[PDB]
Amino acid sequence: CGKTMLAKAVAHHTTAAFIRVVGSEFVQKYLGEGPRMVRDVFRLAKENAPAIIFIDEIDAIATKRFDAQT
Amino acid sequence: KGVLMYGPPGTGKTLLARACAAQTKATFLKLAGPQLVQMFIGDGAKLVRDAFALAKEKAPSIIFIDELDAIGTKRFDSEKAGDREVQRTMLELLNQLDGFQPNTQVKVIAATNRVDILDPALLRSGRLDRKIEFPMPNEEARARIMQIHSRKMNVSPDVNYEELARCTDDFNGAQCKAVCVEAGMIALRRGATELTHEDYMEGILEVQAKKKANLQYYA
Amino acid sequence: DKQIKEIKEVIELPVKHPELFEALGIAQPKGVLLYGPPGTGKTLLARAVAHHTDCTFIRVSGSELVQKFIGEGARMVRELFVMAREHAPSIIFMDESEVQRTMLELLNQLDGFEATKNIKVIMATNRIDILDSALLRPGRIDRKIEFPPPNEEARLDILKIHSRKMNLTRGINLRKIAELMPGASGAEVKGVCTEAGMYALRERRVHVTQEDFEMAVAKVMQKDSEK
Amino acid sequence: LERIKDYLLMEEEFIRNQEQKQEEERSKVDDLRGTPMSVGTLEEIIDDNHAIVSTSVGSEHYVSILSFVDKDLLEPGCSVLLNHKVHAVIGVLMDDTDPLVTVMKVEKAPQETYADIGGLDNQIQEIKESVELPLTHPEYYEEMGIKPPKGVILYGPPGTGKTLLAKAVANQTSATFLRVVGSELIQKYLGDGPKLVRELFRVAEEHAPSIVFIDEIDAIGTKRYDSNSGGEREIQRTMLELLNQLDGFDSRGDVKVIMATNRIETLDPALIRPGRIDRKIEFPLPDEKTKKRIFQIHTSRMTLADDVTLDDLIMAKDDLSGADIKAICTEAGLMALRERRMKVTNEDFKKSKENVLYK
Amino acid sequence: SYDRAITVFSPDGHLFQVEYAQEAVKKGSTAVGVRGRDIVVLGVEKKSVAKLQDERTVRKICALDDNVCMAFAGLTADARIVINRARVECQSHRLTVEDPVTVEYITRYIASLKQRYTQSNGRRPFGISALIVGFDFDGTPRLYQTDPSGTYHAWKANAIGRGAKSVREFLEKNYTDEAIETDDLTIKLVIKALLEVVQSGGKNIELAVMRRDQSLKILNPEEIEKYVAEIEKEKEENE
Amino acid sequence: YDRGVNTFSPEGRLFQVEYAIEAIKLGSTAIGIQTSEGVCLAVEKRITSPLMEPSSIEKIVEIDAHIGCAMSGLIADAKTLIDKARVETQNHWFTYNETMTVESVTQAVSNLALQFGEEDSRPFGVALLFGGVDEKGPQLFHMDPSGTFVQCDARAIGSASEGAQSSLQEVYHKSMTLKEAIKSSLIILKQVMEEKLNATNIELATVQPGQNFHMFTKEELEEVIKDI
Amino acid sequence: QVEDDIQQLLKKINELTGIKESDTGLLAADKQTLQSEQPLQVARCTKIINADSEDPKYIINVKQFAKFVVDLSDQVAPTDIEEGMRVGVDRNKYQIHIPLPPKIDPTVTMMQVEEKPDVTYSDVGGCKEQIEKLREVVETPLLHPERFVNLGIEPPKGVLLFGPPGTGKTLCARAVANRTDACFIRVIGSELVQKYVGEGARMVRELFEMARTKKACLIFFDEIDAIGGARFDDGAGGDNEVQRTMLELINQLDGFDPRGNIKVLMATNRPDTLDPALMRPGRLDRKIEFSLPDLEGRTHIFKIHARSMSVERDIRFELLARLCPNSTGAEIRSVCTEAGMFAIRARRKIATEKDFLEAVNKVIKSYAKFSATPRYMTYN
Ligand SMILES: Nc1ncnc2c1ncn2[C@@H]1O[C@H](COP(=O)(O)OP(=O)(O)OP(O)(O)=S)[C@@H](O)[C@H]1O
Ligand SMILES: Nc1ncnc2c1ncn2[C@@H]1O[C@H](COP(=O)(O)OP(=O)(O)OP(O)(O)=S)[C@@H](O)[C@H]1O
Ligand SMILES: Nc1ncnc2c1ncn2[C@@H]1O[C@H](COP(=O)(O)OP(=O)(O)OP(O)(O)=S)[C@@H](O)[C@H]1O
Ligand SMILES: Nc1ncnc2c1ncn2[C@@H]1O[C@H](COP(=O)(O)OP(=O)(O)OP(O)(O)=S)[C@@H](O)[C@H]1O
Ligand SMILES: Nc1ncnc2c1ncn2[C@@H]1O[C@H](COP(=O)(O)OP(=O)(O)OP(O)(O)=S)[C@@H](O)[C@H]1O
Repeated sequence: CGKTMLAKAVAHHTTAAFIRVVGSEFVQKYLGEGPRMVRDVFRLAKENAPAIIFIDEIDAIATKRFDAQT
Repeated sequence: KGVLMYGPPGTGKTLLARACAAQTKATFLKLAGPQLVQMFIGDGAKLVRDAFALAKEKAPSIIFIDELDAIGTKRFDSEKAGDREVQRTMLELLNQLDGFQPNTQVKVIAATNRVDILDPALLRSGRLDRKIEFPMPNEEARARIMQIHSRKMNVSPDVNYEELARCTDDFNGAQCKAVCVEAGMIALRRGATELTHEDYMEGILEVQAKKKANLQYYA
Repeated sequence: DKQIKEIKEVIELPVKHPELFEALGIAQPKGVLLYGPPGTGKTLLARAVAHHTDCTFIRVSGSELVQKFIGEGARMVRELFVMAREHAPSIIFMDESEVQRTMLELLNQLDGFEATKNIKVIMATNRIDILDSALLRPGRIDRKIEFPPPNEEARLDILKIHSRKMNLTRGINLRKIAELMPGASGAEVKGVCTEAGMYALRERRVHVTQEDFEMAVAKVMQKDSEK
Repeated sequence: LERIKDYLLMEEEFIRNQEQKQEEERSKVDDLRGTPMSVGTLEEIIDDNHAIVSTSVGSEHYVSILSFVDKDLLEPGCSVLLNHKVHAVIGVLMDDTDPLVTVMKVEKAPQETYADIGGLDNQIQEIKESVELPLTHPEYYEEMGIKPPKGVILYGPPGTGKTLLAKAVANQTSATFLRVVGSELIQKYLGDGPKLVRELFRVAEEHAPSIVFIDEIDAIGTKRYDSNSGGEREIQRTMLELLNQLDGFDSRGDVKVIMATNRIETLDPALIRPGRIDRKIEFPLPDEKTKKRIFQIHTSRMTLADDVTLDDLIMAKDDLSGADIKAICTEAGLMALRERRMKVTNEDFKKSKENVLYK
Repeated sequence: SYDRAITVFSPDGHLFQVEYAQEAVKKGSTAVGVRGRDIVVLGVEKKSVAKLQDERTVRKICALDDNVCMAFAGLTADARIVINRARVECQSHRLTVEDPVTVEYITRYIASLKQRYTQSNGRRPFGISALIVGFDFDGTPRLYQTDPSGTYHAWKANAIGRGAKSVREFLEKNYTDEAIETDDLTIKLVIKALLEVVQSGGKNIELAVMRRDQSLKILNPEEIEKYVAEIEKEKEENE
Repeated sequence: YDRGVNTFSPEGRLFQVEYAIEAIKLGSTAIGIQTSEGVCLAVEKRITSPLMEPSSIEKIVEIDAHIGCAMSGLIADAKTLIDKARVETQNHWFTYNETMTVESVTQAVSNLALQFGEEDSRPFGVALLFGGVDEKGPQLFHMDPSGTFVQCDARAIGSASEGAQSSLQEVYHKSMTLKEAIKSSLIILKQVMEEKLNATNIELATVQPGQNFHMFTKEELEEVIKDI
Repeated sequence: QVEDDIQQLLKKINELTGIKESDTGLLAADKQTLQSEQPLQVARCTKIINADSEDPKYIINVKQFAKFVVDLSDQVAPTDIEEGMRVGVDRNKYQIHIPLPPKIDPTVTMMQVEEKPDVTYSDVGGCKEQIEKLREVVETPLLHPERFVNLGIEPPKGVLLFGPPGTGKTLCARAVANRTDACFIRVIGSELVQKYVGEGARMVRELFEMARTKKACLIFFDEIDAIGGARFDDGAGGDNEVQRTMLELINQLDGFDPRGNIKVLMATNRPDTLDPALMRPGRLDRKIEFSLPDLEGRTHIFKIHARSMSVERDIRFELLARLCPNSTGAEIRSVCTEAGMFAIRARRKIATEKDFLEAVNKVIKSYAKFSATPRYMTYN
């Protein structure tokens, strides 16, 4: 239904800083680097400008069922 | 490319596997069914591929699978629930068996108790080539089986196996072995050394597994 | 205000004066049930009264994040009481077969048999007839509190609260706006205020007049036919 | 006159109980031990005074033991003390404490006694003679060599006083009380039922003489939940584990079991056989005589204005329980303190009757 | 029609619905009945009326003939059907043989109907239990009870309904021959038995007698009040 | 798990008839003994209450003027069959001017011992002992719910039939007399009953070629019991 | 008093008298030996992949660290260092010292019985043929491999038991477990149900590991319906992990190098939902069943529960048995105990016949609405 097509146009017409983020990029091999990458994105966001973050497909992140064993 | 056994559960399919192990001097390779089931995601594929690799590097390679239906399950598209990883191992078995990168140094023998469980891609016609059915032993084969398992026991030679085979209705070979062994022990109850025909009759009566409850009032 | 008086008499009165109940000598209550249409104040009343009576508000509904904060996620749900004994003036509140089962364990503890008092439970749901009959034993829930949809004066009060953050204009008739609503919810009037702000914003204007409110009424009553 | 000599010699024995070089030996045990005592985890035990442990990361070591503490306090799945420099077994660590225990064990004197129950008098002596008189007076059963009755099922319509009866047994007691509502045996993970069951009865059999009261167990079959794996083919296995744990092997012990239901006909009868549960007790809606005791006791601690008659309330509902009586006797008080009063008039009971019953 | 067998035997040798339809009898109103030698008496307890309505329609004691009397327990509708069929049968007996209908005949009819009713194809068994009191020729008082199985079964005093074990235990320690000497005392004996049963406020105590050469008389509940009053007077005279 | 009621077994029998043979076992006992002098018979009433008037319980009922009977367990299923058996014996004496022999009676009963079905319901739940004196001398006959009818010389049924058959085979032989068999039966009775044996517990029924009709009023039972 | 004061004086005289040795003599029960255990070694354990040729040259995965190529020390044997073998390896120089038993998954260690619950063969009287057959299978080859060898047979390596519930299955198992003489290993059927896929398979693996290590042992399975009975296949994918657990139970039981000196006893309450792969003999050979005790069985079970209790021996027991046509031993036990409980209503020391009649009409006729066997005799 044209989901990313509008974020593309917003990235085109804007003047602000625009950071694309792969959804599953945070979960990585080494321990704890995920929350550190969250810190990284948000520190740079606080740094740059009035800016725009687009995170694609947070279904990789926001899953309402967990298992604190694995 | 590969031969499948199937049939009723007591016709004997482990027998040919152990037989060809006893006869063919190739690298005979066994594999239980649920041993390809793993807990960690992605180790069953590694296990299948390592099994095929160790078969390839010992080139005359006979791989036996018992109860292939453990990993062979008909897939389905549902929501909220569903087994996945076992189908991943199954697809790894398929593709490392057949499809892309074919091979000539592998020999596959599978045997399930039931047939209708499996996906059609497991069989298709070049994954498991020769479909081989096993029937129940007809008449003389039951006598043949009971005659085989009576070998080491001291049979008194006044025992007609034809009577036994014609009264053992709808048994498998395993139940015939059970008949012969329980006949031996029923003879061991009274302590007599060599067997008798009545011992075989009572062994058949024990193997039939009546549940009575004292039915006497007939005729 | 009547529901306020009810929750006063059933929660503020045990906390500030237990010995009124212990002099009159009945069971001090332990359970409140809130019903009504969804969006009529089922949350703000509970949170607010729990804030004014100085009680540690706790809303455990259904996450596993919560199941990591309370305990280690091992086996059950009763460890919320372990964290509630340490902050003893506290209140547990819930949204809408799972939450009812949760309430069964909650009440089955604190129906006289779990601890010293100052711990209560509140459920907010809609359409009372969809819950368990075993919960509907009359010795189980103490008060059942209705939330009607708001009337003309009620919507007028809601509008005069939610309009107190905008940039309004003199000579505006709020009762016309309340008497154009088809008995809207307590949530939707806030939506009217926000869309009025949006309509004033698109005009590059700084004040908000009644035209923006009336077009916001039109927008919300057009959204009312969306599912 | 035996008090003087008995007290002198008993105090001498008590001071010799505290009278059990030596400080040099304590310092040598402290020299063997390290100061940063690290914690490990046993996996197996090898009989040659050194065994295998498991560190917190997964590394595992064949380490000897500083054998003065009882190593035979330890099993697989235990917590030990280890060194940094040689990883050796410093000794035993006392057990970790205790979220399942602290949740599932009622510690306190838990409410009113048999002075609050409303006119049963026959069910009461049955649960008395099944739990109280066996446990508190274990002398009659020696005379006849008859084992006590094991399980007791309370059942009946809702509102009759199963929960009160459990609380009253838990009042006058000498044993550790264990309370689990039966609806907590339905988990959203597979294979979590038997873990709860084995931990529950492990707690029961390890701690003390005990009373495990399991309430509303009939809701385990007639309540399917979306927050679940495959429902009935896990619930049945959970019931089977409860069954085997209740009347299985290895000398069951001093554990009493009382269960309470609303309906009984939806139960798997394999629990309901004797050998597991010996007493099955009906709780009916009582009469129009013990109702007077119920209204009396639930109005025994209030400034009752004497212009009311309790017989006006007995006749009112034909099948009212003690739940309805408590509900009216508290709602009338809620109407009383609504208007800043102490005594309770008749119209208070009328409004309370029209509030409890017909809404 | 409905080609099925509702009532199957058990695996351990029962009829589920015959033994289980006795529970519906067990959860109904209580009713006792004794025979004296010249006056017969019976009555039901636990009308459990609303005390403010009609009572001529809830009458649990009726008659089939001018000679025979009813009582029952269980649910009332099956009793209504069985009573209608019993009236038809007794009057049809009067059509043939010119006697007044013997009580043993009508009890055999009721029990026979009940058994061929339980036997048949898909008919739910009758969850009632009746009391059939009458005094046939030469004035002999007799009384029989029924059962959902269909066993007419002659007694000397009654034990049905709610808590019948307690009532029969009182009749057990009250089997005095002296009690059936004075007709008034037999009436008072029924009142004392039913007094050792439920509230017995003198409201739900509905009793009717027959002096075996008359028809049934339903007593007006002021005479029963004086009966309860003189019973309480004798109970005070016991101390 | 409810199957069809006309299902055989995995082993072979049926179900519902087997459950009927189980349902016999809860009933009261009865003992009949064939003797060439005549057939004697005994039963236990199982009196429960003193309010329960004792002379009204029927165990020995009358089929013909010379064909006796006794029932067991369920009473009323037996009552239907007793009524019908009487009707069919009356049809035989009517259309034949002669006495329907006891074997022909019991053939007529076990023709519909199993006609249980859904069209054209359950199997009956009673064991029956049939006596009488036909032209073939005295006869003692025993049927079952399954219609498997056999002659028995002295059969004991119901709840105490194991020790009754055993201790009966202890005392029985071919040349017994009448009164010896009567007291030989009631000794077994007051070894297998639970209450004290007295005037009200048991009842006899003896039919002879000489004592032509089965006749047994009360208080000769007193004379028989005080002879113990 | 005199015993109390004199025992206090004597025991505290010994105590305060040894107090002289307590305050005069101035742990070390091992201290010099433990400091001679300071020249010992930390000895980290590992897992071996394979060996190499012409030389030892061994290859090891430790557990998490890495994989190293090692050499053996001088105090080893060059033979018993085969593949897949948990060996203790030096921390510094990485060298193999001692081979050990493998990993046993310690949640499986706690189902060996380690005790003997006291249940005698006398407690299951009235079941003589069943005791005979189960004796013949379980007891006789472990105690007498004489007839079984000199005639040349093999005893049936598996026996299943069933019946109505409460019939003596558990009790017969415990009666064997008294006189077992073997490594009796309990298995509840619900032990094979874990959170993760194919985990119960590994449990079965470790069971037969323990079985093959210790010769001549017993394994008891209990309520095998949880382990798996049917392979109902639909378009849902429901009960499947249980099914794979059941198949792994099949194969490592019997087929392709059979089991060794192990005997399996299973016991179910409903032997009707079972996949006939278990019903194949060679795995589950003798179908021993427990019916109800018919007439003399209940007399004997009254003799069992009555022999050590306070009764009036002038009463009979046959009349008691005649009122219990379809009843289990559990109901018999309830009758005996409840008759005692009616004796506790009064204050007596001997039972009466009326107490037992109260017990019969208290248990059987009253709670026969529940009664546990009108729908298990049909084996639903
Ligand atoms: N106005 C339009 N409506 C629909 N499709 C359009 C439109 N304009 C361009 N397209 C084309 O169709 C695509 C629309 O799909 P997307 O923008 O990729 O949405 P989406 O990312 O696929 O959402 P998904 O599938 O849930 S990840 C565009 O990328 C163009 O290729
Ligand atoms: N000629 C024969 N035909 C059939 N059975 C035989 C024969 N010879 C021996 N047997 C018996 O067959 C048994 C093997 O049966 P199984 O291998 O268990 O059946 P199956 O073919 O393995 O089916 P499964 O268990 O599902 S793989 C042996 O134990 C022998 O006793
Ligand atoms: N008394 C009130 N007057 C005006 N607005 C209100 C009032 N109560 C709530 N609101 C607004 O309406 C929204 C929804 O009301 P809530 O109190 O959250 O009830 P609710 O959460 O909708 O109940 P649910 O949806 O069934 S959980 C809130 O977020 C407020 O913005
Ligand atoms: N017989 C009784 N006498 C006095 N109060 C009673 C009686 N029965 C119930 N109550 C009242 O009911 C409360 C206890 O509730 P219960 O009757 O035990 O509820 P419950 O129906 O057993 O709940 P369950 O076990 O889930 S059905 C007490 O606080 C009493 O006020
Ligand atoms: N035949 C019997 N003889 C003597 N006592 C018996 C007999 N059967 C059962 N009991 C007693 O009743 C108890 C119950 O028998 P169990 O075998 O424990 O029941 P069960 O095997 O658990 O049945 P389930 O519920 O299907 S597992 C036994 O432990 C004995 O105390």
